[PDB]
Amino acid sequence: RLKIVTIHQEPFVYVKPTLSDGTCKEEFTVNGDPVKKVICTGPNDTSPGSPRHTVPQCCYGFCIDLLIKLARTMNFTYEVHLVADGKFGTQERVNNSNKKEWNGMMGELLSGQADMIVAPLTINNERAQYIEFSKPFKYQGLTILVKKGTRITGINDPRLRNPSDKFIYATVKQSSVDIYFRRQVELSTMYRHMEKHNYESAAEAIQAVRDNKLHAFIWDSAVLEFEASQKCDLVTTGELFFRSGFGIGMRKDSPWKQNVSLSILKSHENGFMEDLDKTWVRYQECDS
Ligand SMILES: N[C@H](CNC(=O)C1=[SH]CC=C1)C(=O)O
Repeated sequence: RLKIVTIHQEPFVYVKPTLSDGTCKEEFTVNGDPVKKVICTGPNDTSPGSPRHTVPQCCYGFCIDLLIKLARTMNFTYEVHLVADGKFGTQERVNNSNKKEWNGMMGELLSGQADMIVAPLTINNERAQYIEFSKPFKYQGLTILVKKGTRITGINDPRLRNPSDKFIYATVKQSSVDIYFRRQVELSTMYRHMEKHNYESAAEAIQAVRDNKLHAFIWDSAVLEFEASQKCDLVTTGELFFRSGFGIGMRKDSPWKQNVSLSILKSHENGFMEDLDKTWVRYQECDS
């Protein structure tokens, strides 16, 4: 039985409590089909001061449908959990030493706490030095989420390039976004500004934009375009930049990689990815 690690990230992975009987609420898509739900164990409270408890929860969304299809096609059983520290994964010095380790889903894959990462996980060369990716199951990039009305053109807008205190922008801590900004000498002062204000999760950042506590949120277009399309008060702005895919993550020289990539190819070829899009990404008007 493979250990799948994932992360909360709508519309790819919804996370809800079980009902009182430990089951998952019966729900249907806009088209009347049952929403497929898997049990995922993970933390159910990330509020500072409250005790962390790992409990069974209900998971569903684009990546969960994708998982179910992979499991069927490649004849494997699995169990899903949510990444313990809440993070995608960056490489950090451990224990105040010069030794480095990966946190987030990257760390769990490398340590053996997971066998496969099934998540909106960005494919980049930094990560590919340590793990293997499938071919992209989705092609996307970064964009910028703002409140409707906000006068920002893109990543090259002077308000971003020349930051003051009167316009706060941020991304999510311990994602690959800070790495990409740090990997160009041009974008240095943006990275330095963001590090001061970054959020523990996308959901918190998004909420902060809604609540006028964050002016601009730099994040995956596949998530932000959904969020902005779901919430009439929120918009995206600017051209996509740092175009890149989402992939399945596996350890180096994994015997799963080739067949995972083959499954994803088939899904691109036969309309399955577009069906997922029509189920999870584009299906109705904004209703927050
Ligand atoms: N998908 C998340 C967040 N997105 C990213 O880091 C990036 S960097 C360049 C393009 C997308 C992740 O895997 O950490």
